Amino acid sequence: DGGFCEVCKKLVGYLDRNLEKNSTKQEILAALEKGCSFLPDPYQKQCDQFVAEYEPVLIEILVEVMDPSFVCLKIGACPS
Ligand SMILES: [Mg+2]
Ligand SMILES: [Mg+2]
Ligand SMILES: [Mg+2]
Repeated sequence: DGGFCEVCKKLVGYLDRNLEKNSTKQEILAALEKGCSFLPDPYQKQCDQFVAEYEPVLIEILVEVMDPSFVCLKIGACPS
């Protein structure tokens, strides 16, 4: 239903900017645990929920691609 689309693009964007493209799954899991704290406060709890719900698919995809619009489309967070 796209309810996490905007927060997905913001948190994957944080990672896209701040993680190397070469990153290990362990490196991405650690970044996912910290990423929501870097978003504006109104997104904080939504981002925590998003990351907990999508963590498995996020780790699988982010080792291959970190573009926010693509990642969020591919995992279903942004249905377009
Ligand atoms: Mg739901
Ligand atoms: Mg802040
Ligand atoms: Mg705070």
